[PDB]
Amino acid sequence: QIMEPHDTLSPAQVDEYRKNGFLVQEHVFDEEEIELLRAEAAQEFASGGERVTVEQGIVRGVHGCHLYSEVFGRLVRSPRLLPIARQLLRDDVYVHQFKINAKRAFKGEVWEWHQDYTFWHHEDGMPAPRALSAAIFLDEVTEFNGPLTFVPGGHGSGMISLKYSLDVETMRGLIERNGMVAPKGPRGSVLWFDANIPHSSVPNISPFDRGLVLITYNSVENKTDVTRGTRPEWLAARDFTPLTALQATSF
Amino acid sequence: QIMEPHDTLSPAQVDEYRKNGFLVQEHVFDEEEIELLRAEAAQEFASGGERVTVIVRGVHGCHLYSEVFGRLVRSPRLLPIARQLLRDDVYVHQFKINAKRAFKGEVWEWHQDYTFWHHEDGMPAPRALSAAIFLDEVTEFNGPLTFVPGGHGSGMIDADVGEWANTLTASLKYSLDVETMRGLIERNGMVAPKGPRGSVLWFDANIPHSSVPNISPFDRGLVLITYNSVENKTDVTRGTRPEWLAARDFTPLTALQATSF
Ligand SMILES: O=C(O)CCC(=O)C(=O)O
Ligand SMILES: O=C(O)CCC(=O)C(=O)O
Ligand SMILES: [Fe+3]
Ligand SMILES: [Fe+3]
Repeated sequence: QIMEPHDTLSPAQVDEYRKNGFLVQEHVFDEEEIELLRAEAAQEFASGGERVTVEQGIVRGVHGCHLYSEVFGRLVRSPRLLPIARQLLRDDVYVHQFKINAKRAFKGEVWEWHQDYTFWHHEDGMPAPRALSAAIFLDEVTEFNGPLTFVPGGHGSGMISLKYSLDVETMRGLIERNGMVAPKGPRGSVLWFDANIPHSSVPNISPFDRGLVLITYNSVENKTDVTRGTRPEWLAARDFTPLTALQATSF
Repeated sequence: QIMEPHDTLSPAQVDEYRKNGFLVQEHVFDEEEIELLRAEAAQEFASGGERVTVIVRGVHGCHLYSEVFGRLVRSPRLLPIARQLLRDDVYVHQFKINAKRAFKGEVWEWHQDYTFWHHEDGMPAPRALSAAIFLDEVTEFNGPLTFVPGGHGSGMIDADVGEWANTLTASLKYSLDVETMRGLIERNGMVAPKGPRGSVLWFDANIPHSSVPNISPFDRGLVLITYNSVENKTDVTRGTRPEWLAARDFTPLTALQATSF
């Protein structure tokens, strides 16, 4: 049995990633694959206990699933993901954080403008922004279902309801200089984005869900300092073993 | 402490490797690194017992017995390129050091490594490569590895079968005939890539190659690491060699990180 040989990004892709701070690959996973993930996500929302996050009673978010779900443990080692994380971080990699964020049809909240790295640096002791997130589209992402929205190029000046958010004025400057972009794509796409890229999102006014599986890969050299770490393991990993790719076996 | 971020080949370098079947990177390792490797090689020649072939001709399997060599094969100078060219996680199928000393050395008849690994070890496909670290400058005169460029583009070429293969004999179990070769050479030519001490020569599992005697006052030490795709792991059921010739532990390799020791 055979996995397709590892595909990596082209130089133009890598360049576009580094310059914009994000990149969309369309149609990485097929419908049946996405449906397996959606089904597993539903189980995790149902069984995740303290790892779940609610609509302030509908389970809207879950953390750490790759530690508790075999499906999600294998997803993070997928040959569609791991080789690109290695390529873009230029190292062996591990999962710093895993979360699933669902914005249900006609539901959802404003996520204020923030940089993930600010949080990881201060709360988890991540020493440099040598990390990224892969957002898997469980549903088509459109103008109207609360897409992640970024400042392109905004990762490039380093680190500027949520504990750390970016004020009116610091954001105005960024946006005046760089603009705002909400990347779109079909179900099964992957959105790669820099640990330090500012982003925000709005409620979903569409009649369709917007589920995202968000895998944060970190460089092994860039491992967090667990002595300055606050959070439990399902928020901020502590096992820095380099991930290996899944191979095609008989089961 | 910091390892330089992993360097991979440019797309022009990859294209040249896939077209020619080989590629040289100059000056990968510095002098001091090379000297560490040279001293460990001398330790392996002295202590390798049955793993040495005989001047001492070469030693096999050293990454399983030497910590220095076990680290080398995980080097961030090597591993990320092996993964990139094989499009997979990788492991070491075989590790050898071929001495070839000054004014000495022996003819290495024409062969394709994959012919051996396929028949002797049960390698299923040629999704493997070798990285040859130059312990000494490689010149026209010290018996360089020589290739038919593009000669890997037709798979194994039929070979008369001694009866454990060992690439470290003058007389090889699977050589290519003066007539099979004449045609190949006529058609594609011959190239003996050169380079400074510390360079790495990458070459395809299926590229035909050979070398001649060293006629120089200069040794031509090579550390040859054969990386195989994890998916392409050998069938240990049809394997005929000990582990120090053909690996059986297919664990994916991870890159060395910079530690305080
Ligand atoms: O799902 C969203 O729209 C925002 C999520 C986000 O940026 C985060 O979890 O850091
Ligand atoms: O060291 C040499 O000259 C050639 C070695 C070789 O091709 C092999 O060992 O398969
Ligand atoms: Fe975020
Ligand atoms: Fe050979």
